Amino acid sequence: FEGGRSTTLMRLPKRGMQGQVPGEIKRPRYQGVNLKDLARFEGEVTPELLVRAGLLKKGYRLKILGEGEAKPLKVVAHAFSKSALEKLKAAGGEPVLLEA
Amino acid sequence: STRNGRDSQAKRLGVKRYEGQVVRAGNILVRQRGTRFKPGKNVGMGRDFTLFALVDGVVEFQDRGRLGRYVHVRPLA
Amino acid sequence: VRIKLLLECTECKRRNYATEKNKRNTPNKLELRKYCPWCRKHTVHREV
Amino acid sequence: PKMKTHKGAKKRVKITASGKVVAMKTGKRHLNWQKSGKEIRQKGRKFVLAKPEAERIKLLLP
Amino acid sequence: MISVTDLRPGTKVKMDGGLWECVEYQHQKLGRGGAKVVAKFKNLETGATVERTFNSGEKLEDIYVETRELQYLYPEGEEMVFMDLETYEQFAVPRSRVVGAEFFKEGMTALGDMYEGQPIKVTPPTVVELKVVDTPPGGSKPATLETGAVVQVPLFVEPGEVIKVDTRTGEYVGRA
RNA sequence: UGAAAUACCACCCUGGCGCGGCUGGGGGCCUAACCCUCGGAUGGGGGGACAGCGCUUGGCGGGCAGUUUGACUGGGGCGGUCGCCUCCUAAAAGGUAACGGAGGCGCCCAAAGGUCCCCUCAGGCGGGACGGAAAUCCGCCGGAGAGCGCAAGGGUAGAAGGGGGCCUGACUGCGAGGCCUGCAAGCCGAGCAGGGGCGAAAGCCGGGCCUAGUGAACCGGUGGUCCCGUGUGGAAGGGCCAU
RNA sequence: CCUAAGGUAGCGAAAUUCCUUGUCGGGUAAGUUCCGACCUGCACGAAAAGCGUAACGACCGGAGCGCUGUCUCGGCGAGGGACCCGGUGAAAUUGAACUGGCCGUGAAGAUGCGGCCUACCCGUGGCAGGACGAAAAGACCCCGUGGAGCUUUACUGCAGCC
RNA sequence: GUGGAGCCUGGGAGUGAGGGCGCGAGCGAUAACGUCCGCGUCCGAGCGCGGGAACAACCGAGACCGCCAGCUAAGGCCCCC
RNA sequence: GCUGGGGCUAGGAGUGAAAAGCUAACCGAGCCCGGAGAUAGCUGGUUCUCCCCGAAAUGACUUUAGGGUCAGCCUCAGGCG
RNA sequence: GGGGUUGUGGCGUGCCUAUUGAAGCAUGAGCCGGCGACUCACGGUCGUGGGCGAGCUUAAGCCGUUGAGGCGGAGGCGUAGGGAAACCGAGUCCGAACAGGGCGCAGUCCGCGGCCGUGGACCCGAAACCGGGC
RNA sequence: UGGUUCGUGGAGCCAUGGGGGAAUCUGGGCGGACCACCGCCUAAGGCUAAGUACUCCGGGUGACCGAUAGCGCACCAGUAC
RNA sequence: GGGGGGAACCUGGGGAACUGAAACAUCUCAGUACCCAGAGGAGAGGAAAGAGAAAUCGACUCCCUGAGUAGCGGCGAGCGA
Ligand SMILES: [Mg+2]
Ligand SMILES: [Mg+2]
Ligand SMILES: [Mg+2]
Ligand SMILES: [Mg+2]
Ligand SMILES: [Mg+2]
Ligand SMILES: [Mg+2]
Ligand SMILES: [Mg+2]
Ligand SMILES: [Mg+2]
Ligand SMILES: [Mg+2]
Ligand SMILES: [Mg+2]
Ligand SMILES: [Mg+2]
Ligand SMILES: [Mg+2]
Ligand SMILES: [Mg+2]
Ligand SMILES: [Mg+2]
Ligand SMILES: [Mg+2]
Ligand SMILES: [Mg+2]
Ligand SMILES: [Mg+2]
Ligand SMILES: [Mg+2]
Ligand SMILES: [Mg+2]
Ligand SMILES: [Mg+2]
Ligand SMILES: [Mg+2]
Ligand SMILES: [Mg+2]
Ligand SMILES: [Mg+2]
Ligand SMILES: [Mg+2]
Ligand SMILES: [Mg+2]
Ligand SMILES: [Mg+2]
Ligand SMILES: [Mg+2]
Ligand SMILES: [Mg+2]
Ligand SMILES: [Mg+2]
Ligand SMILES: [Mg+2]
Ligand SMILES: [Mg+2]
Ligand SMILES: [Mg+2]
Ligand SMILES: [Mg+2]
Ligand SMILES: [Mg+2]
Ligand SMILES: [Mg+2]
Ligand SMILES: [Mg+2]
Ligand SMILES: [Mg+2]
Ligand SMILES: [Mg+2]
Ligand SMILES: [Mg+2]
Ligand SMILES: [Mg+2]
Ligand SMILES: [Mg+2]
Ligand SMILES: [Mg+2]
Ligand SMILES: [Mg+2]
Ligand SMILES: [Mg+2]
Ligand SMILES: [Mg+2]
Ligand SMILES: [Mg+2]
Ligand SMILES: [Mg+2]
Ligand SMILES: [Mg+2]
Ligand SMILES: [Mg+2]
Ligand SMILES: [Mg+2]
Ligand SMILES: [Mg+2]
Ligand SMILES: [Mg+2]
Ligand SMILES: [Mg+2]
Ligand SMILES: [Mg+2]
Ligand SMILES: [Mg+2]
Ligand SMILES: [Mg+2]
Ligand SMILES: [Mg+2]
Ligand SMILES: [Mg+2]
Ligand SMILES: [Mg+2]
Ligand SMILES: [Mg+2]
Ligand SMILES: [Mg+2]
Ligand SMILES: [Mg+2]
Ligand SMILES: [Mg+2]
Ligand SMILES: [Mg+2]
Ligand SMILES: [Mg+2]
Ligand SMILES: [Mg+2]
Ligand SMILES: [Mg+2]
Ligand SMILES: [Mg+2]
Ligand SMILES: [Mg+2]
Ligand SMILES: [Mg+2]
Ligand SMILES: [Mg+2]
Ligand SMILES: [Mg+2]
Ligand SMILES: [Mg+2]
Ligand SMILES: [Mg+2]
Ligand SMILES: [Mg+2]
Ligand SMILES: [Mg+2]
Ligand SMILES: [Mg+2]
Ligand SMILES: [Mg+2]
Ligand SMILES: [Mg+2]
Ligand SMILES: [Mg+2]
Ligand SMILES: [Mg+2]
Ligand SMILES: [Mg+2]
Ligand SMILES: [Mg+2]
Ligand SMILES: [Mg+2]
Ligand SMILES: [Mg+2]
Ligand SMILES: [Mg+2]
Ligand SMILES: [Mg+2]
Ligand SMILES: [Mg+2]
Ligand SMILES: [Mg+2]
Ligand SMILES: [Mg+2]
Ligand SMILES: [Mg+2]
Ligand SMILES: [Mg+2]
Ligand SMILES: [Mg+2]
Ligand SMILES: [Mg+2]
Ligand SMILES: [Mg+2]
Ligand SMILES: [Mg+2]
Ligand SMILES: [Mg+2]
Ligand SMILES: [Mg+2]
Ligand SMILES: [Mg+2]
Ligand SMILES: [Mg+2]
Ligand SMILES: [Mg+2]
Ligand SMILES: [Mg+2]
Ligand SMILES: [Mg+2]
Ligand SMILES: [Mg+2]
Ligand SMILES: [Mg+2]
Ligand SMILES: [Mg+2]
Ligand SMILES: [Mg+2]
Ligand SMILES: [Mg+2]
Ligand SMILES: [Mg+2]
Ligand SMILES: [Mg+2]
Ligand SMILES: [Mg+2]
Ligand SMILES: [Mg+2]
Ligand SMILES: [Mg+2]
Ligand SMILES: [Mg+2]
Ligand SMILES: [Mg+2]
Ligand SMILES: [Mg+2]
Ligand SMILES: [Mg+2]
Ligand SMILES: [Mg+2]
Ligand SMILES: [Mg+2]
Ligand SMILES: [Mg+2]
Ligand SMILES: [Mg+2]
Ligand SMILES: [Mg+2]
Ligand SMILES: [Mg+2]
Ligand SMILES: [Mg+2]
Ligand SMILES: [Mg+2]
Ligand SMILES: [Mg+2]
Ligand SMILES: [Mg+2]
Ligand SMILES: [Mg+2]
Ligand SMILES: [Mg+2]
Ligand SMILES: [Mg+2]
Ligand SMILES: [Mg+2]
Ligand SMILES: [Mg+2]
Ligand SMILES: [Mg+2]
Ligand SMILES: [Mg+2]
Ligand SMILES: [Mg+2]
Ligand SMILES: [Mg+2]
Ligand SMILES: [Mg+2]
Ligand SMILES: [Mg+2]
Ligand SMILES: [Mg+2]
Ligand SMILES: [Mg+2]
Ligand SMILES: [Mg+2]
Ligand SMILES: [Mg+2]
Ligand SMILES: [Mg+2]
Repeated sequence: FEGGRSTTLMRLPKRGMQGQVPGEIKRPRYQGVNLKDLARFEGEVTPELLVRAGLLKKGYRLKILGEGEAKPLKVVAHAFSKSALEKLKAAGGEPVLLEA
Repeated sequence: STRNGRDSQAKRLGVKRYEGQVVRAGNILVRQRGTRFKPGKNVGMGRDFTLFALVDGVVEFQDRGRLGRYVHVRPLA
Repeated sequence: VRIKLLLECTECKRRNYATEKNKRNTPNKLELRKYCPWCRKHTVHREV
Repeated sequence: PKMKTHKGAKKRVKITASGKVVAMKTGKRHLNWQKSGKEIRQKGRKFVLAKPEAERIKLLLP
Repeated sequence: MISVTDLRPGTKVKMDGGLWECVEYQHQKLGRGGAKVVAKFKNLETGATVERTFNSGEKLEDIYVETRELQYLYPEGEEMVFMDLETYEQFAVPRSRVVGAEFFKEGMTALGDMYEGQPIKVTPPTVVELKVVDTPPGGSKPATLETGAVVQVPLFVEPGEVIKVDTRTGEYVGRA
C-alpha cells in the first residue's frame, strides 16, 4: 500500500484460471524424484520406501525421473520420464501402469 | 489568470556515445530530430533518425564540410 | 473517429485477423487486401 | 496471527526459483488496433525490480 | 458531459431528456458562497424556453445538433423528403418536424437541425418564390399556390403568376 | 394515362368474416367468508368477495437515514489551471521552477503506405490571345527563401519534395544490444525463421521526414482456440490468442 | 427585437436609494439626522399583500415647552468602604530573579545583548504606560480526504402512499 | 589519486516547510529580510571559538581532554581595550 | 391572569403565542453505563552513560500539497579490491 | 595542602518544545516527592549463537514427574522446474522450429537481536457515532 | 431471504415467509446449473451419557504486587461523599 | 408442575456504530456489543435422505493438522471453509 496511487496493482492477472467455485478439481498429482537419488538405496524402491525415506511423501503418485545415473534395481512408480525410463533401460525396473 | 503555463516533457537528445568510445552492436549513438548527424560506416539509423552501431567497434565523427556530419564505427581491428 | 472506425481482417471463411482502420466516407464501401495468417501463409483478407 | 497472503497478488504475479518476481507485461487489454506487432507481441513476462521486495512480502506462506 | 461554468450561448445540451441551447448565460458569485451559473434555454424543436440555475460543479451533457442545409425532393405518405446538399443523404422527415412544410416546394433548399442524422426542425427561408395556379382574375383574393396551400394576395396577381410569400406569415410579400 | 401501371408471381400491409388453440376487459344480481354495526346475537341489519391483511411487481417518495460535495493557489473563495507536443526562460552535455512569454493535440491518409524509375522549387526580370497582381506557355536569372496534411522546432532538392508502374512488410514466430528511467511505462533495433512485395541486381519493406493525435488494472463483450471441465461422459462456466 | 407575459392602482433618496450629505422646501445663528416634496425606483408594488388608519406601545426617529450639576465647571457636606490598631485570614498567578533610561541590535516592539546615561538599602498610600500583564490550547481566518445542524430537481436508500 | 574514496548483495533509517549570502536568469517596480530556478557556500546540525559595538549563515576558523608556554587568521595597535 | 397538590408526554423523541427556546446550573439533538483503549495523516510528551559515523528540507506519482510510495542523501554487516 | 564565604576584575542571551531562525516579548513548567510512554501473542523477513544435514522438525495427546523428562511422524519446511492448464521435466514456455529468447540446479529446528504484518501496538487528548437504560 | 468459503455467480447443498403441490420402495433426496450413466443415503416424530466451556465458591502453586502497587476496597467500601 | 435468583460459560429469538476501506455506499467491524427467553452444572450437537471419489469412511462433540490451502471479494479493503 500507499501514496494513494495504485500500489502497482496496475500489473494484470494473466494468472487466468485460478478459481471456479465448487472448488479445486480433485485430480492426481505427481512427485518428481530424480533417479539421481534412488541411488541412495539398493533393493526394490516402491513409492513408500520413498515417502518413509525422505522424498515424495503423501504427495501421492510418484514419478521417478531426471538426472543421475540409474542402478540395477526394480523401481515401482506411477510414472517415468522418457529420459529416466531410458537410463533405467540400462537394466532395471519399469513397473508403470500401477494402481488398482 | 494566464493563457500559458505549458510545455512538453524534455526528451534528452544528442550524441550518446562520443568519438573514441567503445560500443557494442546495438548501442544507439545519437538521438536527434532532424539528421544533425548522418549514418556512416557500420552505422544504420532508425525511423526517428536515431543512429545506432551496427557492429562492435569505436565511434568516429567525420565532418564533411557542406556534406554534413558523419558518425562511423570502425570495428575493432 | 466516427468517419474513421476500427476494423480487422478475416482469412476468408475463417479466423485470424489483422485489425487496421478503414475510413468510411472516402475510399470505403467495403475493402480487402492480401496479408499473412497465423496458419499456413498468405491469402486475401476481408473486413467485418 | 498467521499472516494472510495477498490474493490480489498471487492472482497476478509469480515468485521464481532465483527469487525473481515475474509479472505479465502490462498495456494490451484494449489499447490494441493501432499497435505494432512489435508492441503487442512484446507482451511476455518480465522482471519487476525494487518493488518485488515489497511485492514478495505478501506471498509470505506461498 | 460538459459542466456549466463552461457554457456559452449557442452551446447545445441535453436537459430533462430534451434538446436545448443556452441563449443566456451569466456567472454569478456573490457573497463568499460557491459560484453559480444562471442561464436561459430554448428547446430545439418546440420554442419553449426555461431559465435555470446550477452550481459550479454540476455537469450537463453536450449534444451535437449541427445545422446542415437540406433539400426537398418529393412527398410520400404523410412525410416529405429532403437531402443534405453536402453528403446527399436521404432524410424522411415527418410533416410535423418540418416547419411550414406547406408553403414549401418540391425542390426548395431549407434548414434542418441534424441530431444524430435526423432533422428535428426543417425551416425554409423567410419568404420563398411560388407560382400561384389559382385565384379569380377578379383585390385581396385567395390564391392557391403550386404547393396546394392558399394565400391572400392583391388583384394584379393572377393565375400562373409567380409570387413571394413570407413562410412565417404565409402573406403575399410581392411578386416574382 | 398519372407521382406511381396495368398480366402472372412474390412478400406484406389496411381493415373484414371463417373455423383451430391461446389470452383479456368490463355490467349487473347474490350471500356465506372479511369488515361495521344491533334493546347482549348458534340471530338481525349494512357493506361485500370490494376493502383489510399475507408474498411478489413497477413506481412516487428530504417525511427520515447514510454519505459526497477535488487539488494547485504570493490567505481562502470567484477566475484560471490540471494529460500530451513545440519554442523560449534553461546560465554552449542532460536535466531544471514560477497564477513566467508564445503557440499546438485528443486527429488524419488505402494512398498521404512498400518498392522500382523518373522529375526539381519559391520567387525575380523579360516575352506572350481571352488573360488579376501568380490560371496556361517560352527564355533566361534563382541552392533553397518552396514544399513536406496540422503547432513550432530540428531536418531535407546527392529528397524527406513532385510524378508514374506494380504492390500491401499498416507481415506472423522472434529480437542480440541500447536510449530514457524511482516504479510503470515510452523509444530505437541489427540479425534469424515462415511466408511475401518491389528491383536486372545491390538491396529495400515488420506504416506515415521526425518529435503530439492519449488511458494502468478491474469488470464485461465479440470472435478464435481446443487448455480445465467438481464420481464418469457431456454440458454450464472459465482459461489462452485476438479485438 | 425578444418574451409565457412585459410592473396596473398606489406608494417612492423608503426599516428599500449604489451614486448620496441627490435636489428643492421646512425647522436652525448653523441640520449627513427629522418632516414635506420632486422621481433615473442601483434594487417598491398589491395576502412572503399594496396604500391609509382613531386607539394602543417600558418599541425606533425628529422637535419644542418645563426643569435640572448633563455641561460651562466644579465646590462643600453625610454615611458605607478606603487608611490606622486588635481578632480570623483567602485568590487567580508564579521557569527562576540580584526585575532601571535612551540609542541601537536582535525572529522585524529588550529589566536580561552592545554603547552610553542614570541609580545608596527597604517599605507605606496612590496611578495604571510596560512586563507583547492575568483569564480562556482564537470566536475570526485557513488547514483536516475531523464532526455535526440545515437544504435540494446532489448520490443511495427507508418509512409512507400508488 | 589508499580515500570515512569507490563498487556489489543485504538489515536499519531519518528526510520529502529550508534559510542567508555570492553568481547567472525569470516574476516584481533596475521594490522588499519578496519570489521561483541554476552553480556554489555557509546556517541548518558549527546560536561552539576570533573579528564585525552588539547579531544564525559577512571576514577568520571545523572545538577529544589538560597547561599561568610559543606562532599566527581576519581584525587590529591613542584611552575604555 | 397568577398559584398549591395530584398526574401524563422524553432523546431524532417530547414540549414549544416559534427563540432551534426548554427537557434537572453549558440542548443545532439530554444524562448514565456499554461498544471502547472508537478514529485523530493533528498538538503535546518519551526517563541511564560513553564511543564511531552522520543526513534531508530534492526528483517522480499522490482527492497529493503540514501525510505517503519509489528514488536521492545517512548508517551497519558480508563480499569485491 | 583543603573546605566556607566573596570584594574587585574578566567572560557570559534560562531549560524544553517547535522552528529557515528563540534569551527571546513563541509553547510548557509555583517547587519538592511518588505514578507516568516503543511492549506482547501468532506470523513474516534479515541477521546471529548453536543442533543436525538430503534431510530437518514434530503438533494435539500419552506415560512419567510434580519445578524430571520421555514418548508421539499427523503434519510442516526442503530435496525441481517450467507452463494459464493438459502436461512435460533438467528442463519447459512461446513457436511450425531442430532460430531465437523468458523463466530454471540452494535446508531445516531451537535461543537471540532488528524490522514488517494483525491486534488498542510508544503514551495521554477529541468534536462525534451506536446500543440499553435513567 | 437466510446459513456455507460462496457478495447472483455456471450456484448446487441446508433452512423457509408466499404460490402451486406428490408418491410409499418401479418410492424419494444427494454426489455444486442441467442430462444420462455409476454410486451414496433413507427427509418431513423424539431422547441419549462421555470427551468440551466457565469460575461466584474450596485448595495448590507463582523469575506476580508489596500500601500512588495489588481487586475499587490489606483498614467496618461499593462505604463516606 | 410453574413463577425468582445465579460470576462467567451455553443455546435460541432479535441485533447496532464508531471503525477499516487512508472519501464512501457493496463490503468490513460482526451476527460482535447489547436486549430478550430459556438451560444447567454444564449447554449445544448427536446415529446419516452424511461425506465425496477413495473396491472409500461410518453418530456427536472437542484439541492438533489439513490451512491462510480450496475458495470468497467494489477480485478492493479484507473474509476464509
Ligand atoms: Mg504552471
Ligand atoms: Mg512552469
Ligand atoms: Mg519543462
Ligand atoms: Mg521543450
Ligand atoms: Mg484480452
Ligand atoms: Mg502472439
Ligand atoms: Mg504451505
Ligand atoms: Mg349489492
Ligand atoms: Mg353478524
Ligand atoms: Mg351481510
Ligand atoms: Mg348485503
Ligand atoms: Mg382484495
Ligand atoms: Mg416497492
Ligand atoms: Mg431524494
Ligand atoms: Mg440528509
Ligand atoms: Mg444516526
Ligand atoms: Mg460511516
Ligand atoms: Mg485547497
Ligand atoms: Mg487569493
Ligand atoms: Mg474553482
Ligand atoms: Mg473553477
Ligand atoms: Mg504523464
Ligand atoms: Mg539551451
Ligand atoms: Mg542544457
Ligand atoms: Mg517561376
Ligand atoms: Mg509576365
Ligand atoms: Mg489571368
Ligand atoms: Mg499573364
Ligand atoms: Mg510569382
Ligand atoms: Mg508508388
Ligand atoms: Mg526485443
Ligand atoms: Mg535486451
Ligand atoms: Mg522500466
Ligand atoms: Mg505521424
Ligand atoms: Mg512517403
Ligand atoms: Mg477495483
Ligand atoms: Mg475478462
Ligand atoms: Mg466469450
Ligand atoms: Mg475434457
Ligand atoms: Mg465434490
Ligand atoms: Mg457433478
Ligand atoms: Mg463431470
Ligand atoms: Mg455419453
Ligand atoms: Mg471459450
Ligand atoms: Mg425617490
Ligand atoms: Mg413621503
Ligand atoms: Mg434626504
Ligand atoms: Mg430598492
Ligand atoms: Mg431655511
Ligand atoms: Mg431659523
Ligand atoms: Mg436642508
Ligand atoms: Mg444628534
Ligand atoms: Mg422624507
Ligand atoms: Mg415587499
Ligand atoms: Mg405574493
Ligand atoms: Mg404587513
Ligand atoms: Mg405604509
Ligand atoms: Mg404591549
Ligand atoms: Mg457632579
Ligand atoms: Mg466628594
Ligand atoms: Mg465613613
Ligand atoms: Mg465620608
Ligand atoms: Mg488587621
Ligand atoms: Mg536592584
Ligand atoms: Mg528597542
Ligand atoms: Mg541594557
Ligand atoms: Mg501598568
Ligand atoms: Mg486600580
Ligand atoms: Mg494575555
Ligand atoms: Mg489552537
Ligand atoms: Mg476532499
Ligand atoms: Mg468529512
Ligand atoms: Mg518541498
Ligand atoms: Mg529552495
Ligand atoms: Mg542556498
Ligand atoms: Mg532581496
Ligand atoms: Mg541578517
Ligand atoms: Mg527568501
Ligand atoms: Mg530542524
Ligand atoms: Mg557543515
Ligand atoms: Mg545568540
Ligand atoms: Mg581575540
Ligand atoms: Mg564579536
Ligand atoms: Mg560570530
Ligand atoms: Mg556561526
Ligand atoms: Mg574537527
Ligand atoms: Mg606574536
Ligand atoms: Mg595581518
Ligand atoms: Mg593599551
Ligand atoms: Mg398548577
Ligand atoms: Mg408533582
Ligand atoms: Mg440513545
Ligand atoms: Mg421533535
Ligand atoms: Mg409559552
Ligand atoms: Mg438548562
Ligand atoms: Mg438525541
Ligand atoms: Mg448530534
Ligand atoms: Mg469497537
Ligand atoms: Mg481515547
Ligand atoms: Mg473519522
Ligand atoms: Mg565527523
Ligand atoms: Mg541544501
Ligand atoms: Mg486519485
Ligand atoms: Mg510534501
Ligand atoms: Mg526511502
Ligand atoms: Mg542500505
Ligand atoms: Mg516543553
Ligand atoms: Mg515560522
Ligand atoms: Mg521573559
Ligand atoms: Mg502567544
Ligand atoms: Mg518563554
Ligand atoms: Mg502553537
Ligand atoms: Mg503560563
Ligand atoms: Mg520494538
Ligand atoms: Mg516474532
Ligand atoms: Mg533463528
Ligand atoms: Mg532455454
Ligand atoms: Mg538476456
Ligand atoms: Mg544452521
Ligand atoms: Mg525475528
Ligand atoms: Mg522490514
Ligand atoms: Mg508490530
Ligand atoms: Mg424511565
Ligand atoms: Mg458484486
Ligand atoms: Mg449469502
Ligand atoms: Mg431447498
Ligand atoms: Mg429458495
Ligand atoms: Mg432439490
Ligand atoms: Mg451426496
Ligand atoms: Mg442434484
Ligand atoms: Mg448420502
Ligand atoms: Mg437433542
Ligand atoms: Mg515482600
Ligand atoms: Mg510505605
Ligand atoms: Mg490501593
Ligand atoms: Mg442467535
Ligand atoms: Mg444472540
Ligand atoms: Mg457505516
Ligand atoms: Mg474509513
Ligand atoms: Mg450434556
Ligand atoms: Mg463434566
Ligand atoms: Mg444434551
Ligand atoms: Mg463475516
